[PDB]
Amino acid sequence: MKHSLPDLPYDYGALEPHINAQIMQLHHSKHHAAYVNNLNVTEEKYQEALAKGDVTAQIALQPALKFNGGGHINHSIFWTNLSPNGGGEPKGELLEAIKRDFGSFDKFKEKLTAASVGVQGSGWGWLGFNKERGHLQIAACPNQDPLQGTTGLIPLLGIDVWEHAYYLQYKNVRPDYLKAIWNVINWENVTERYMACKK
Amino acid sequence: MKHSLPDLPYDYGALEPHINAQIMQLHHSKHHAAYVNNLNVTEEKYQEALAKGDVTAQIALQPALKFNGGGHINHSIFWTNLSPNGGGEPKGELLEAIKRDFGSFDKFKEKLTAASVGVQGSGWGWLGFNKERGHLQIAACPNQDPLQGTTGLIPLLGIDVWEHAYYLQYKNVRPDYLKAIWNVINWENVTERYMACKK
Amino acid sequence: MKHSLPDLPYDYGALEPHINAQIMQLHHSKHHAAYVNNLNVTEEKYQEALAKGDVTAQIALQPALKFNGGGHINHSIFWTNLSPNGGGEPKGELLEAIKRDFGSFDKFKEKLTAASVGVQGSGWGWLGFNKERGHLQIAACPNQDPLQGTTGLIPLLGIDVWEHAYYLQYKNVRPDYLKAIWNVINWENVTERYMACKK
Amino acid sequence: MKHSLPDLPYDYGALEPHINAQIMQLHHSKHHAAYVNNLNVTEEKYQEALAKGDVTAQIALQPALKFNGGGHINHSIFWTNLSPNGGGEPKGELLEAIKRDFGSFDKFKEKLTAASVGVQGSGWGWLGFNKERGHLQIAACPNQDPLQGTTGLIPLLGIDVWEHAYYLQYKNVRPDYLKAIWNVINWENVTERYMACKK
Ligand SMILES: [K+]
Ligand SMILES: [K+]
Ligand SMILES: [Mn+2]
Ligand SMILES: [Mn+2]
Ligand SMILES: [Mn+2]
Ligand SMILES: [Mn+2]
Repeated sequence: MKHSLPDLPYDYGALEPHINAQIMQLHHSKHHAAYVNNLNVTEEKYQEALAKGDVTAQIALQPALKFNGGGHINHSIFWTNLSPNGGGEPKGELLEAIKRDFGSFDKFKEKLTAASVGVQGSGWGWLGFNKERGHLQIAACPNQDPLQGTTGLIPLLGIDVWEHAYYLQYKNVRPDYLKAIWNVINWENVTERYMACKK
Repeated sequence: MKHSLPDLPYDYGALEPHINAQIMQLHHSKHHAAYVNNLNVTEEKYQEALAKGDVTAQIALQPALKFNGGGHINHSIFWTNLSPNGGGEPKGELLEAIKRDFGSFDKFKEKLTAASVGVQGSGWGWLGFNKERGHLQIAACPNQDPLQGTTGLIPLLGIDVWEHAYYLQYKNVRPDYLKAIWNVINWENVTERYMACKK
Repeated sequence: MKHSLPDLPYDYGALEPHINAQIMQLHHSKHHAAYVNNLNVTEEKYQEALAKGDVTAQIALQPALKFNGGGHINHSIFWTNLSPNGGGEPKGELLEAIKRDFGSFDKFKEKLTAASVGVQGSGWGWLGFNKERGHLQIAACPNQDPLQGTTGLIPLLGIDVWEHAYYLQYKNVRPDYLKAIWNVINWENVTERYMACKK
Repeated sequence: MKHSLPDLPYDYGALEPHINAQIMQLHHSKHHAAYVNNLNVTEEKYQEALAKGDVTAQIALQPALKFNGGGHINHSIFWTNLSPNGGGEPKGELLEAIKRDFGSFDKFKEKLTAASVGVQGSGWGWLGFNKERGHLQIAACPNQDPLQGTTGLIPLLGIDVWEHAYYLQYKNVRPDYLKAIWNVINWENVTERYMACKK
């Protein structure tokens, strides 16, 4: 049942100037930490409700489990999606897949940027893999709703557009934040997630 | 642990002419039976996912668990809500609480009818008890979303307004079904549920 | 401006034995008629609220407009989707697109059936066209939420899985209804809708 | 159709130290301004769709109209709910109503604080008036969903718990922000809104 806050693979200040160290420290050691804590509490509460066949309690716990469970899933992926050695564009089959499904890398960037700017309220923009169709797909998710659990798409790259992800540095200007984050995307990790489901 | 289809406390034809035996037989014997079976299937797979700490699988199973778990809870209460000896008005504290919160016995029926006719698509109308506030409350819920699990209200009386609850007999005229259902309301059961959560 | 109940292009009994005349008569003559009337009522009140800039009233009217407006759109398409001369397979580009996107003509039916059986509560299964992507796509929509208005997909073929669409004839066994409906699909209409949005 | 950004009845720095001037300036001249701009665009788009009977377009515009329309409604109320002359507790009938419905002012504060901390993602906590029942009621709303348009309750006091409402000053600690805002509540305005619907 027991989930843990993952260590960051880099320094809190490693993504500067694109994402400042203070955001990274708050985002990791507080926001994600809170999701992990509450997930462990909720999962424990669910094991009792399940053991006693309390269907009402199982249903009552669903919002907290999706919110905190999704929060843990989403941020865990997010940290691996970023790197001080990031930026540029991918290559190999992923770049080939991107231009097949979206026309171009720059059209892909436009589509995902538009998806992420367009989130009303809190949420996430995702590049996902539709293993059914065998093609890439852009999706947006509200709040902490995780990509795979709610849509079946396999997450490759996630963009957090909760205001806490950018407000201290970029205030309200979400397009400025989205422009900066392209510089820190860990395309090697994105490629690994893509190749992992192409046996 | 394992859930069971409750037996009906009366014959399938006991509520005629208000709800005919054919509806009662398919409603209990087919619809509810499916919910119980699928709930038991869903619960087992959730215990596997919880044991492995698979949050994605837990979140993916949430719609099936709420639908079939809620379906089981809602219909379980519904059968006890009805009686061939039903109809008329409640007595004691229940009726007095109804006149306190709704003005009159007959104003409550209008509101509970209005809530249930107003359901767009499939759902339920509920008379519930707000334990925090200590008064009665009308609510509608979509599909099989159970009252207590999603709103915290204690269910006292439920009206099924899924089309399968009336279509064979009343076709599209949902108000005709709601007029007939008052004749079979088991007010003794409603009062018992009300008295149960009053200290 | 003012919406109208479309006439059926065939007799109420023209789709027997697959869907009997009694369902067709209540579905067109009662259910759809109600949606059109309530849409026209709702539209007028919205024009009043817009004229006064009453945002609260506009937002309060949104559920009734989507339900009745969607109800009108969905059933309007549905009647043209069916024909006594229907059944079999499509021809030309439509069938080739189906085999491109779904593998085979028969794999598509499985998926479209699976999407429509899977609807929890009332709703619709849709074969749609993704103009942006230029490929076919399967989607399900709840209640009367219309395909294009809520997802952007162009509707080609809709399967009504509201219980009133089948319950009188097929009772609870929704798969029996879905097996019968393939015999009356008007593939010429489906192809026309597909060809309409292809430059 | 034409909505306008209301002038603030006070200086951007008038609520310091409880809400700093920079948050107030960003909140009013950017976040609310954006909602007003997009509301006017959406309403204009809706008048064309309504004039032509384009039901699909009307439904497609509903998310933007509720989001930006609600954003305008919510923030307009919010500004009047705050005052440099605010704080303390209400008196007259409102205080009498609060202790009748919630037991105490301090229990009322606890309930609304808990409702506002509990919002998952972006949203609002509200003290509302149920004119039907004639009693006060606490409600939470997601994103910019406005109270009256979505629940029928009349708004009296709104607490914005979007992260942009507090993050620059209190970072993630929403309980600290909620503690501070009690010092700036304009109870005179809250009382006026309550008395306005008690003829
Ligand atoms: K009976
Ligand atoms: K027919
Ligand atoms: Mn985040
Ligand atoms: Mn039922
Ligand atoms: Mn229908
Ligand atoms: Mn705000």
